[PDB]
Amino acid sequence: MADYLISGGTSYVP
Amino acid sequence: SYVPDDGLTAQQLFNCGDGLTYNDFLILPGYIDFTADQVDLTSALTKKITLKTPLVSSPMDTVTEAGMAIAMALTGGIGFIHHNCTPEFQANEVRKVKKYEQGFITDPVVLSPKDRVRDVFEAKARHGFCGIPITDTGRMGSRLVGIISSRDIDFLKEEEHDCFLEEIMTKREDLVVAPAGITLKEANEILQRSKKGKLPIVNEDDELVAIIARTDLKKNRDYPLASKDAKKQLLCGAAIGTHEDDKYRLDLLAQAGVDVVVLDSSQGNSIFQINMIKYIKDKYPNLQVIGGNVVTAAQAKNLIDAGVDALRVGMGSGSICITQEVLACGRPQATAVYKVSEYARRFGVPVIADGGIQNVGHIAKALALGASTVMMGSLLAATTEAPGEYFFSDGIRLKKYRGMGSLDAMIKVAQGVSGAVQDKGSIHKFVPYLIAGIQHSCQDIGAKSLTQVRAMMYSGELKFEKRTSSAQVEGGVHSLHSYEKRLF
Amino acid sequence: SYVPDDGLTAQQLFNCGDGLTYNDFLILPGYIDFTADQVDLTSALTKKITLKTPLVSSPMDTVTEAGMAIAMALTGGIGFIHHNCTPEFQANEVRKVKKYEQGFITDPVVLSPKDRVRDVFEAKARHGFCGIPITDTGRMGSRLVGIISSRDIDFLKEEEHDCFLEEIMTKREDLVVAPAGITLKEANEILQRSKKGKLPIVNEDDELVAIIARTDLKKNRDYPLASKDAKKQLLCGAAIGTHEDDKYRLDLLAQAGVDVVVLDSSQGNSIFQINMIKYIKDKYPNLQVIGGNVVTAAQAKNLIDAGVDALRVGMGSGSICITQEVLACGRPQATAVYKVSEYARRFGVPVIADGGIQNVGHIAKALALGASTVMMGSLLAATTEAPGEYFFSDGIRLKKYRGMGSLDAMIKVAQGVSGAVQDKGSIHKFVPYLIAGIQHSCQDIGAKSLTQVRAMMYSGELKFEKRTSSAQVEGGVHSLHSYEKRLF
Amino acid sequence: MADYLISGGTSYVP
Ligand SMILES: NC(=O)c1ccc[n+]([C@@H]2O[C@H](COP(=O)([O-])OP(=O)(O)OC[C@H]3O[C@@H](n4cnc5c(N)ncnc54)[C@H](O)[C@@H]3O)[C@@H](O)[C@H]2O)c1
Ligand SMILES: NC(=O)c1ccc[n+]([C@@H]2O[C@H](COP(=O)([O-])OP(=O)(O)OC[C@H]3O[C@@H](n4cnc5c(N)ncnc54)[C@H](O)[C@@H]3O)[C@@H](O)[C@H]2O)c1
Ligand SMILES: Nc1nc2c(ncn2[C@@H]2O[C@H](COP(=O)(O)OP(=O)(O)OP(=O)(O)O)[C@@H](O)[C@H]2O)c(=O)[nH]1
Ligand SMILES: Nc1nc2c(ncn2[C@@H]2O[C@H](COP(=O)(O)OP(=O)(O)OP(=O)(O)O)[C@@H](O)[C@H]2O)c(=O)[nH]1
Ligand SMILES: Nc1ncnc2c1ncn2[C@@H]1O[C@H](COP(=O)(O)OP(=O)(O)OP(=O)(O)O)[C@@H](O)[C@H]1O
Ligand SMILES: Nc1ncnc2c1ncn2[C@@H]1O[C@H](COP(=O)(O)OP(=O)(O)OP(=O)(O)O)[C@@H](O)[C@H]1O
Ligand SMILES: Nc1ncnc2c1ncn2[C@@H]1O[C@H](COP(=O)(O)OP(=O)(O)OP(=O)(O)O)[C@@H](O)[C@H]1O
Ligand SMILES: O=c1[nH]cnc2c1ncn2[C@@H]1O[C@H](COP(=O)(O)O)[C@@H](O)[C@H]1O
Ligand SMILES: O=c1[nH]cnc2c1ncn2[C@@H]1O[C@H](COP(=O)(O)O)[C@@H](O)[C@H]1O
Repeated sequence: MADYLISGGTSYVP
Repeated sequence: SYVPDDGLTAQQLFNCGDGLTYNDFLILPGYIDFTADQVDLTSALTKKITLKTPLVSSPMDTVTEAGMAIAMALTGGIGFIHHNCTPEFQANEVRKVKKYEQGFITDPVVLSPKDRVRDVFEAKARHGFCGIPITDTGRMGSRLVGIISSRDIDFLKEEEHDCFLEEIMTKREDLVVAPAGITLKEANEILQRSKKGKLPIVNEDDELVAIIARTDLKKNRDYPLASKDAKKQLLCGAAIGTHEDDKYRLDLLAQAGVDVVVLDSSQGNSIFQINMIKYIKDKYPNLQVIGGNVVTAAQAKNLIDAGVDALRVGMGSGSICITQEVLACGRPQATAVYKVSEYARRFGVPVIADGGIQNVGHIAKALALGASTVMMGSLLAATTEAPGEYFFSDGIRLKKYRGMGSLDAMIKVAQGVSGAVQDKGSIHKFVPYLIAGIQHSCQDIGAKSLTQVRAMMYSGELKFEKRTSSAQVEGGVHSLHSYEKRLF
Repeated sequence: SYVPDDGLTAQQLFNCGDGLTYNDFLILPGYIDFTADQVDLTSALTKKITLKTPLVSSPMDTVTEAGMAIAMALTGGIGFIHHNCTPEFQANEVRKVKKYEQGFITDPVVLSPKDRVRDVFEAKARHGFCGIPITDTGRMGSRLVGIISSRDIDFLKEEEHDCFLEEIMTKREDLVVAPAGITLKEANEILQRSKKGKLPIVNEDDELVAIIARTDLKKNRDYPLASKDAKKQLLCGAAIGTHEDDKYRLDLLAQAGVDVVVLDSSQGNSIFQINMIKYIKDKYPNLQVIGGNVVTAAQAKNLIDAGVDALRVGMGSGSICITQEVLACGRPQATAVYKVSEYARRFGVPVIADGGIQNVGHIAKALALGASTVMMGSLLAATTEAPGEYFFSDGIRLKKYRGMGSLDAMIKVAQGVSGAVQDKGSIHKFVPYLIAGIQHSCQDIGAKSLTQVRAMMYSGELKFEKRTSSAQVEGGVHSLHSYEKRLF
Repeated sequence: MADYLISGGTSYVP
């Protein structure tokens, strides 16, 4: 869909 | 495995402090294990609605209108319709694109049966076509009477006798009309068994609504990536300003049913735009807004906290901008797409790069840096369905192209320039080359999807490299006497 | 009245011996009592066949073949097809222009209903239409059965499965037909009141002898002056050489039915031309020939009494011609078209002018110096109907252009060059601009017909004036930084 | 027509 579709998975990890 | 560390990852590249542009770095290739067509370049525009292709036009008066809207709608993207006009004008053309019925041709003209034939004589050359339906009162909301054609009114020398159209054409006796809500190929079957070149459609109450043309059904190409909504109308957005009277614009637009709006400005971190997001997000909760323009993470934060759903990144890097030459603001936007999208992925917000694009390489380097979709203004200018019309100059076919802050659009200041760019043809022939450009680029990068090429960039296994000026003179065409550069 | 003698008449202006060309002199105006549409420009091509416009095409391999031949004959002009090809090629293209419009279509292509629909596919690939008749035996001399048109085969995926022509055709009885022994006016009134498109012609015994089309009448009202003969086809011409094997080229054109033929040469006054005209006038007495090139009256004499029916003048004076530079022969064009015409009107022989025409004003000056029609080489090339195809170079779209005397068209010498010239669009929107310019020039001169302007020239009424070099660089565009000229 | 259509009328007058 959409929120997955930028990067996917855990997706930030500072 | 081993994977030697030759290259620069993105947080190593864009922390050296230099302002990098698109033709200043490039992407190292990697392992490929799939063929060219089967990479699916599905990208997002906002927090809810997604696209098949990551292209999207820019909202200027000179690039995007209803034709550009329908075209980029059906070829995968969206277009945004400018606000350089009256509100009812923009509402009228967003209503023109929003229905469109995919090839069932829209806005027919109509005559009364009392009407004469010099009017259809002038309207044949005013518009171009010949087949016109007729109702009782000569308007769309009336019971059907019949149809005319140039096979009906050609060779009659009685045109000044106040001709009455009941005594001319075929009313109901040879008439065939399909039942309403009929599909493309089934109605096409009705035409091709009917041996008749024009087909009205009526409801249960005999009201003409829509209409076809026969010659279009010889090349009714299906567009499999068409980007149309839950009620199967095309995704199509618009853009409105920030000055207070645009409330009367956007409520008319929401009456017309616009689903994404863009709040364009030179730089978007105003109280005006933040208060207008606060004005929108309590009145139209299903409507989704595009904020902009932002180049830094600070004005990215100060918009996304308000409730905006996607950022439009990049000021001062237009093809027709002079706001770095005048307002001394902006930043080189290949740094801006990274340092805004790095903040924008924290909150689940897609970002939209605009300007600086003049080839299909730059859109690949843009959306590999974290951009979800790419707004193009000059590269999609000088096409067939761009507004305005062609004029030859120096022997080169071109049509004019002009910026919103350029005072040929508007004491005030100038933030743009007016000019012209040579032609490109219609974009049904042009943007599949752009899709193939993304497709071969993400081929050699080594990712099966744009979502995972951004996932490869933020992870670190996708690695960039700096490029110097004496390497940029070497990257293009060099050491030839005369070259001819044909992209497709 | 008084009418002061301000100016120089033609016989005063061309016996000075100066090598005057078109853009070296110009025409003084006179009295006006009419409009631009009111003047006709029906001119003569040969001693017997006349044209509605004086604009004929050139016989080169890069300006005219059947495409510009039909497209210019539809305008009112005429087309010659170059002899730089195999004779069967020039034969089937001169049939193709002699086709594509008939009235009473004698012996069309027709089939028997036993064959399949896959065959009419390559028949349309060989003819370009699908409005085909069907007879019982198969050939034209057979009993009428039915017809099918372009509107029947839009739903067959099967190429030969259930594709027998018997079960898909309109019956014989519900075909609007007309008996034989009919002329064409009540035939096309039956056709236009049928609203059915085609009209078979039969005898009392249902034997199909002819067929009528409707696109003929579409072209009739779309092209109201289009130079058609007694059998109502487009008149056409063809180029031949002058060697001995060209006798086999000419009779192939003669069975094809060409109406005029031009003797292409670098220098007309040969034994070869007068011998082949003597070879023609006993074999084809109704066929009329064009003989050239001539530039002086002394070689006009021994062509007119040989039997040449119109003269094709001008050597050394083309856009791609260099024979003044290599062979050092010829003369300037305007003093040629004055003196050859002034000799030729003694014997009632029309005269057509070649070369040097760059714009509309050269056509008006050529027609004012006694020429009957005007032949244009580079001004007509690089159009939509020119043969070859477009190609880019530095972004200006253009088309290659190349003469016979250029060695690329062939130890021989070169009398021409091969080059290129930019596009001027299709001619259906271009040569009406030339007709409008000619008739505006005849308006400013003061003659409501080209017969009248040539009578005013030879009578001494229409008088000219010499123009110097500084005066002719004053005539165009000057004294400004930049400009673009749009003509039509 | 062409015998008339070139000049018309007198047509030479030496
Ligand atoms: N690279 C880019 O993306 C870029 C850069 C410059 C300009 N532009 C385009 O050119 C246009 C000009 O930008 P603009 O925002 O300055 O023009 P504008 O008409 O939208 O606003 C004019 C300026 O007045 C102020 N403003 C905003 N709302 C106001 C309000 N209610 N009352 C008083 N002042 C208000 C702002 O400073 C604004 O810049 C824009 O439409 C923009 O799309 C684009
Ligand atoms: N401004 C002009 O109109 C112009 C000027 C120069 C050349 N051209 C073009 O150049 C083309 C070819 O040049 P060309 O006219 O010299 O070709 P051509 O057909 O006349 O033959 C070339 C030479 O053969 C000679 N010739 C004629 N009949 C012959 C025969 N039976 N046997 C042997 N030789 C014979 C001719 O005298 C000529 O010198 C021409 O088709 C013409 O269109 C045009
Ligand atoms: N089927 C057919 N009919 C024609 C064509 N051209 C003209 N007609 C019509 O046939 C009629 C007979 O022609 P004429 O009256 O003898 O001569 P004309 O009217 O000067 O010829 P046009 O200018 O072509 O109309 C014309 O009035 C035309 O209306 C044609 O090409 N095909
Ligand atoms: N249909 C048809 N046209 C012919 C024939 N012979 C010559 N023509 C000429 O070729 C021209 C082109 O034919 P068109 O009628 O335009 O072909 P189309 O567009 O498919 O339309 P229809 O054939 O009438 O269905 C006609 O106008 C005729 O003047 C023939 O046998 N059949
Ligand atoms: N009622 C109509 N309303 C609007 N446009 C029409 C209409 N009918 C035809 N057209 C437009 O004109 C284009 C060409 O369609 P079409 O050629 O079949 O019409 P036509 O009546 O047959 O005119 P013509 O006789 O010139 O062919 C269509 O793609 C369509 O855009
Ligand atoms: N729904 C229809 N209902 C009634 N008559 C029709 C219908 N469709 C076609 N026709 C009739 O048959 C004729 C054929 O229509 P057609 O579309 O072929 O003509 P056109 O619009 O002028 O375009 P063209 O002449 O180029 O074919 C019409 O004049 C009309 O009389
Ligand atoms: N004299 C005629 N009388 C009755 N019906 C005819 C006649 N001529 C053609 N038709 C019928 O009308 C149908 C359509 O033929 P038509 O002449 O209209 O094709 P067309 O419109 O010229 O093709 P296109 O649109 O490519 O120009 C035919 O299949 C045939 O059944
Ligand atoms: O008038 C202007 N002044 C400065 N930038 C503009 C103006 N009008 C449009 N732009 C920007 O230029 C972009 C067009 O991209 P480009 O023309 O391909 O460089 C738009 O998306 C806007 O962000
Ligand atoms: O190859 C050639 N060498 C010299 N003259 C030519 C040649 N081919 C055609 N011509 C002449 O040049 C005319 C066209 O010249 P233009 O109208 O000035 O382009 C033709 O009608 C011919 O008479």
